[PDB]
Amino acid sequence: YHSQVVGKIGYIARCMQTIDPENNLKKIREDYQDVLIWAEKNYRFEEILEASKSGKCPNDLDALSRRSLILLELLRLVSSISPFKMKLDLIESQYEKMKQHVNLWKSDYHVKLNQLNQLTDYLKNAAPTPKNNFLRAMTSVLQMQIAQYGITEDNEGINQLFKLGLHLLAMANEKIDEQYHLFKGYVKDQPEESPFEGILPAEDQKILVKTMIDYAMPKLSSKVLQDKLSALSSSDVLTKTLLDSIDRIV
Amino acid sequence: EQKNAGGVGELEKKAEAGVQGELAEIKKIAEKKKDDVVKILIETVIKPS
Amino acid sequence: NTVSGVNGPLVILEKVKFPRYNEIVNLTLPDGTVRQGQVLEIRGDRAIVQVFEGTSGIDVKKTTVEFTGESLRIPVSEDMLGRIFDGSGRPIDNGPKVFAEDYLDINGSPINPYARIYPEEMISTGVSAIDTMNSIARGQKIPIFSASGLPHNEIAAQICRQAGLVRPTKDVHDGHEENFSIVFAAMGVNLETARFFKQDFEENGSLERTSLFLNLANDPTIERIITPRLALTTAEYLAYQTERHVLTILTDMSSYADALREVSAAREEVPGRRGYPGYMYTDLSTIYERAGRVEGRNGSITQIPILTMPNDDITHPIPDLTGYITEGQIFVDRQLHNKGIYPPINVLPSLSRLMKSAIGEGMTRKDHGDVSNQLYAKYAIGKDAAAMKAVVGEEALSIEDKLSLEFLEKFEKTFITQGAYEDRTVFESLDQAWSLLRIYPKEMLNRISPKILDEFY
Amino acid sequence: NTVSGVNGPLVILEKVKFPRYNEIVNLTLPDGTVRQGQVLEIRGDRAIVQVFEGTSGIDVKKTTVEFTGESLRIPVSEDMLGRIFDGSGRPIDNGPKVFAEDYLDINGSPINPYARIYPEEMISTGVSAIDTMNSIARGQKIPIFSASGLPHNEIAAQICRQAGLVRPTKDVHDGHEENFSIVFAAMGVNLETARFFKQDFEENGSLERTSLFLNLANDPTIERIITPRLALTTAEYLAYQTERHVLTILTDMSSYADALREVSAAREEVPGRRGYPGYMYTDLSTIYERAGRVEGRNGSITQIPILTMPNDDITHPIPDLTGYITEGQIFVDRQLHNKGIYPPINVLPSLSRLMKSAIGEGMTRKDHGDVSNQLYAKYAIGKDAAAMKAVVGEEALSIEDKLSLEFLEKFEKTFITQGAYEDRTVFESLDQAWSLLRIYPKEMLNRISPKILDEFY
Amino acid sequence: YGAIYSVSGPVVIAENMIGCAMYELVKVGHDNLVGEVIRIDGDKATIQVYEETAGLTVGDPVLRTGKPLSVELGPGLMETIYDGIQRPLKAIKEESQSIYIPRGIDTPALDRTIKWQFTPGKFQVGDHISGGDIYGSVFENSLISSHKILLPPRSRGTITWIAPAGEYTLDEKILEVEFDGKKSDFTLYHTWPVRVPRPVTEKLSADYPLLTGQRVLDALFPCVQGGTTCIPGAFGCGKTVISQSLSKYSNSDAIIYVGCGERGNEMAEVLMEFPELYTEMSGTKEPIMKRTTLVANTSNMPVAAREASIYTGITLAEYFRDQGKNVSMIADSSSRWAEALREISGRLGEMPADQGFPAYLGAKLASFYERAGKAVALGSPDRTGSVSIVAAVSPAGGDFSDPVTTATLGITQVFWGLDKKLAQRKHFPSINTSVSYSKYTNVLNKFYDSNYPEFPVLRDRMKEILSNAEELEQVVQLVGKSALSDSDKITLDVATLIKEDFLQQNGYSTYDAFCPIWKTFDMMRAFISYHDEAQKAVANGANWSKLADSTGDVKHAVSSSKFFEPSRGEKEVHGEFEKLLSTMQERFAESTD
Amino acid sequence: GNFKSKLKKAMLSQQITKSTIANKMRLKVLSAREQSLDGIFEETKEKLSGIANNRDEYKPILQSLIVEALLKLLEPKAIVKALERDVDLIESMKDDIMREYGEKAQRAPLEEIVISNDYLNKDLVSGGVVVSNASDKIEINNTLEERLKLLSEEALPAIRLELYG
Repeated sequence: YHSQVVGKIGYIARCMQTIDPENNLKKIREDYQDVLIWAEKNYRFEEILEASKSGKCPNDLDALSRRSLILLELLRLVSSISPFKMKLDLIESQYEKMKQHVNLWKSDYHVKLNQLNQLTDYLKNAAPTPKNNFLRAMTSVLQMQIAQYGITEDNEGINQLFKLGLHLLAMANEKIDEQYHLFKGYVKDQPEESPFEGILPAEDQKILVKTMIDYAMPKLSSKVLQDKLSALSSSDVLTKTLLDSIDRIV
Repeated sequence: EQKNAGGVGELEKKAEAGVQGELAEIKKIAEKKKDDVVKILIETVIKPS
Repeated sequence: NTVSGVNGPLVILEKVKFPRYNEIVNLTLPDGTVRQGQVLEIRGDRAIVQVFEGTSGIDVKKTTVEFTGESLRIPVSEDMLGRIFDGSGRPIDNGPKVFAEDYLDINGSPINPYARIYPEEMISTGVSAIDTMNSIARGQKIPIFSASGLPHNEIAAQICRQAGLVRPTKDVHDGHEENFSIVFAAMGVNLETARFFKQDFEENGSLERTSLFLNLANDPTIERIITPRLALTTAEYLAYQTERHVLTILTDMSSYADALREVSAAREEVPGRRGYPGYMYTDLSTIYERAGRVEGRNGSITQIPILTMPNDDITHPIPDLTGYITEGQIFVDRQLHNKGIYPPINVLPSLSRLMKSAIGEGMTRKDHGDVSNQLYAKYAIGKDAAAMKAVVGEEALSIEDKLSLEFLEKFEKTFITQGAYEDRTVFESLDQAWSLLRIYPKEMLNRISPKILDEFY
Repeated sequence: NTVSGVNGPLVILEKVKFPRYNEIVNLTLPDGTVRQGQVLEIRGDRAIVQVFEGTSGIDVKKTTVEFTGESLRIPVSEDMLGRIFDGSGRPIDNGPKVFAEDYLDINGSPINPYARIYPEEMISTGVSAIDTMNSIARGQKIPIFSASGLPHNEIAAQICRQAGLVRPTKDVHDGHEENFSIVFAAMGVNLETARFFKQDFEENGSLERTSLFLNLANDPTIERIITPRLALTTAEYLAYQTERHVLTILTDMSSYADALREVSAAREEVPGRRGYPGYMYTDLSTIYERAGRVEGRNGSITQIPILTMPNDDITHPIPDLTGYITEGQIFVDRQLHNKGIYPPINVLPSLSRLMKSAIGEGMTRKDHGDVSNQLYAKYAIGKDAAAMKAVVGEEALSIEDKLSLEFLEKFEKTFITQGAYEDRTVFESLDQAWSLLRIYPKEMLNRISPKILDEFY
Repeated sequence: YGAIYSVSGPVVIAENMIGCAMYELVKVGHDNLVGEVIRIDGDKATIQVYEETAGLTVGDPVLRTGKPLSVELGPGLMETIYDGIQRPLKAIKEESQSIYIPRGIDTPALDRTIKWQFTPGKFQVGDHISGGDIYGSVFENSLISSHKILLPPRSRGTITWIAPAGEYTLDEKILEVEFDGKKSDFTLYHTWPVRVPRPVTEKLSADYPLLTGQRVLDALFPCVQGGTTCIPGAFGCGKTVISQSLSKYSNSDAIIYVGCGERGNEMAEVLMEFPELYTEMSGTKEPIMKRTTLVANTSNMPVAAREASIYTGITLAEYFRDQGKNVSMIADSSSRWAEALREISGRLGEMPADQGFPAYLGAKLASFYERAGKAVALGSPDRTGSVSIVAAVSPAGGDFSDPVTTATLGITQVFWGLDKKLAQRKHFPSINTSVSYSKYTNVLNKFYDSNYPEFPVLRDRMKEILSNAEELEQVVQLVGKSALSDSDKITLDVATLIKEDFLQQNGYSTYDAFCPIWKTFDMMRAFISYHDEAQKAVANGANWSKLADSTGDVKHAVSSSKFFEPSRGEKEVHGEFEKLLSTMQERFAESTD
Repeated sequence: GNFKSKLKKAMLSQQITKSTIANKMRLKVLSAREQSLDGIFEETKEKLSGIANNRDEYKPILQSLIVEALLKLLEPKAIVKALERDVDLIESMKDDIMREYGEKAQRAPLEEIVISNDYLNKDLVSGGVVVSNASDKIEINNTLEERLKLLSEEALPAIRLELYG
């Protein structure tokens, strides 16, 4: 009883101190001053348990579990958007929007961050492959768009990138034609020319263009088409004109 | 729908202000006769029964 | 201080004979958890008591014993509404205490207040078919008979949640001129059903007028069987001391019957036929003895027990013993609930033996008695016309079987069909039944007066 | 040491608990005759032992006891096949002894020869309807259920001889990949049926490779239940040691359950449901525990229990308790034997949940399990149309009732019609069963796939 | 200390036992057999052993270890099959030479030779800890790495010693916690009582649906992850195929399979069938065995392991739910556990009150259903967890008058039907529309409104048509076929295709590995649109043979649409559902005109 | 048809929030009454500690409490556990406790008072003594904190009717 409240207050103070290490978010730390005040002072655990058992401190497991779930969702959303950095006012607006929500554990915002963290968690331990590279680029663009747009505003690119990442993650290891066709179809329907400059490495765009040129190269039979396909596979950008020129040449 | 978006959070301020006058009259009557129940509790605790 | 042994749910401890019967005892174990219980029997340096929390995990020569010195009683007060409690009179919200002002016994009758007045002044609880055709009043009891084919716990939670909203519309009609309260008792329910019923009752705005008693299915049978005694004593103390109409809902009777059948596994008493005990009439009579009109009737203590049959057989004494003491019975059909109607109650087998005494002038409708008989005759003629319509066919069906068949299908989805968060009174149910009965001609309507039939067609 | 008391057929001796539980004891009476017994239950300063040789001759204080110091174990060897033994392991002609070379327990718990593998080798019993609808593999404990008023022992011995006679044709089909062994256990059987089963086993060519255990109704109840553990231990030791498919027949199970029910009527034990002992499931589970494929993928012990219905109902404690532990069932019908169908076996209430695992490509057909689903629905529809045609009349039947009534009479007199010594293969039973199904069109069968049904239709 | 007072059957009594609890385990006799004292009477305690004793004498020494009997909680549970008492049958199969529970041998539930990669969390030296807090993590398999090593419940203190990341065994210390003085050392394995349930912070509402793969089961009642559901049995009608196909067809993060009273062949076939089969999560190297926990308890074994198998499975499901993952618990059957409790009560000598069963079997059976459910995970991290309680009921007496089904029917919240006549006709898994109930449909309708599912609207009309089809078939078979309307014939014709497409499963359909919610919800829209189009066409003026001949290929395509997969056209909807909506207007317009 | 359902949803949400505030007000009032009772019990325990701190005036009250525990134990030999400063007062007043116990009960006086080696402190109880049976069969806590806590359940109705009547 009191040990779960003391451990939840210590984990809430550790999550609050790990959320903002610069002290620039007075709105997020202002609401947790009653729990962070007892954690910011050097005191014993028996004094916090005796103070919580005597009605002199916060002892609500439901309110501490809801505030610890909202702070764990904000810290998980801020930690899941690495290596990109979110805005200072966007964290306070997302914390204020998540604090005013009726159910944060039953909405799609927690499942979107759970699937976004599960995509990078599954892609980190996995070996380097084409579906892991396309899912890594889609997770990087979904992390940049998710960090730029927050989790309080709907977007078709986040739902389409999350649905394409879940569909690519649900596929087996013998479906490279559907992953290459889904990555080429999703990359061809994008409004931007190339969503990899400044967010992805330089070798990843040449590895993806070399993977698409190597995938479309086995269907050709002429020397001019193999020379143009082999000459177009030395670009460090994944543009739609290279995919349209590769599809028109094949 | 705008009225059902600003009322969340105001139920505690509207519920705390509604019982503000009851806590002063209950605290005054509870603090007035504290010695009459503490003396009876100490007298009943100090006697065998 | 010296536990002899444990056999089943009852623990056999060795203590002195100074403690009385039904006295509270505190068992201190060496693990660090203190559990309270009630002494089931006292003898010459030997007794068997049932622990409220757990039945195993205590030492035989290392635990400690202590007597509180007070009998088993729950404090009754007017601040019991708006909070969640347990089956032993302990709040689970982690907030303030009970703070009661009177000592009321829970294992027996304190004064046994039962007035000798007839049943009258009927009030509705949110059921159109239940309050219309077999509407009971203060003093009379009507049980609900269900089976293992419908949400009887959700029907009891919807019936308890539907109460309290008919008091404002019924107050203008001279049906309720006092404070109304509800008694909610849960035995053998889950946390999802109790949290869904508490959130559903709190969403409608009826949590501040009813009491919440949640009993888990992992507790002793003494707390589950003693859980309705606190609700009956709270409803009798609130109805007698406050002069207000309180309705008591006890669900489920199958968990209390299984808990009573599981008891007596180490005593001289043996169970009767069908595996149940032979003293179920005294157990149901003990719960029925703390409900009804008190001496000096200003309020009412209504008892609406919900019983769910686990096998749907008529060879058990649970529905016959419960229905024999009451006056009337309500049945639920699985075919009506399978279609999508809520609640799927049937008015064909259900009948009220004290329906004319509960209705009168000034607290009920005048044509509600003839409208229920005309709706029951139209429902029986619609069932006979619907059964004969399949054998006779579509091109050879009679006009009376098609007109009654349309009134049965329209009345089954209109009168019995209600909302989960909507409260329909008996006046709106009579006006809704008048629209379904308006399709028949005036010559084919002879179960009402001509003035009431001409005024309300 | 000394006889303390006697209650019924069991003798309770008073002595120190020097010997272990289940160990053989030596009782000496003052008449010039010695007897041996085993302690069925151990207690403090007392022991309950059952004498194998008779039940008369006990003394109050003129007898002596001696502890052997060894537990009850039966010596099993590879040369015990081709000898006559008793329920306690002694001959009745003074010829061949035990000749054991290994030590085995009487319960089979210390060995555990059941490897992690399901039954794959389908063993054909020589019946197209038995192996077709409820065909089991090697290691399945599915017994044959019977009823009173019919010769189930002649059908069980005819199916046992038909399995061994059908095993040579099934050996080339990959149905059996080892030798064939027979285990004959008698418990409450007549001498004419035991001599007829021994004459059928000698006529089948398994007299020199099987073990014969004789147990009559006048012997002790501990010897009849002790004989099936020794027969299952010898069949499990031979099937595990030699890698041969051994078939054990345990008849009758009603005498073994009646011995366990009679053993509980001489002590202080709480009885279960239907006036039977509560520990009959643990004793019945030990006999069914010795069953399954041996470790190595080359041997397995098959048990076929013969249970006769005393009340003609499957809701009894003995048939329901033994049938609940076993998988599947095969019930005989007295109307089939009275009509002239030999052997009479019903297919409506007999269904096995492991027929798909025992079946397989290369030793059977693919549509054999698919045809049984349509044949079961056609057999139930033929019984429903036959009962509706006799009950209501010939003016209330439908178009499917005539084809189902003709298919039930043709299938009941065509598939179940055969001799007592003619082998029936699975391909001939599927070809003869597929011809009886062609009585209706292709738009009335839905218990099979259209691809596999169109290839064999 | 203690002496053997009496030994009868698989239970041994020991007298001269003072100071022992009602859950402490001790060794009986000189063979060192595993056992636990469940009950006690005076100075003699009744201890049920998990092995069949046949060579133990009265008067042997019985020494209690001084702690309760439970199972170990740590890494290494997946990819292995154990017994009901937490005993590894894999090491006992090669070492003891027996695949079943041995006698006189002892084996730990967690091997001390297997090593795993342990990594510490964000905690440091000086931070407070509580029961169920996330102290570290260990990679148990190659598919899921959410097996976080947590502390035991009812503990608290500060982290004095913190181990670094690396590879270590289960016997090596990695953390130490002491609140008031040096309490004890911590390791990878944790001790917890099997009879005591795992505590939680708070309960949560059941609003997450779980698809087991059965279209008739999910179509008849809404299955959710965190609810209670029962399965009716008939002493074998294909219930093991629904449990094995439901466990293999499930796509949960955890799998809890515990056999209570099985014969043993279905546990070996289900254990051997798990490595050859593939899962829907892209697993490899035994993905079906590494993703589920195997508990094998047979009827030939002792009743102590069969009674403690449900407690070990509920404790493993409570540990998996406390870990932060949703697990599905599959148990079959409860009639063998109730028969084992009645055998322990009849063998011990307790007077029963359930017509042959024990009086305490109802509270123990009802208390097991309250432990499962969805709620918040215990510990300072506050993770999300869930536990689905799926326990199949078996016959222990009459058809519905049994005490296990009667006592289990009250505590459950979801109930499914079972046709006795249709079960023998080779039509399993069958359900009854008249005998069924569910309380999570109202809470599931709110999330279904956000997901835009039409499953309950077609399920209510399918339950009404299936309810009217039994009355029309019974009235037609009883009264005789001489006259009838086209509405009853169209309702029976729609109920025949709906019962053929939804009732026929486990050997009657080509695609049964995965069942999406959009395919099941869109599949009933064709039958409900065909029945409503036939009833609307017959109501507006039309012949029955003109409408039945007007349908044509739509009835055969709607009945044969269950064999096709939903991977055609789109990723969740097939092309037959989109083409059937356009062809239904032409067939309804051509049938009416 | 959609706008009516949206208006019904908002009308349900406002009725949920009004019931939430209507429960929060009574929760605050119950928290205030529980705080007043929790202050009155702390004042009664604070007066009980200072009243228990004087052995000269607490000697006849401890003798009457020991006679009240001896009137409920009904044993001639019991172990009395008390504080370090209360064992010397009971040891010099055991004959007065036996003579006073003999004049208030029909049974004979106690043979001897067993002075236990367990000395209670002020951080666990507010005074008094613990009288238990010598055969290990029952335990009766006769302390000031246990007597005030057990007496508070029966004195709570007069305090509730006198304070919040």
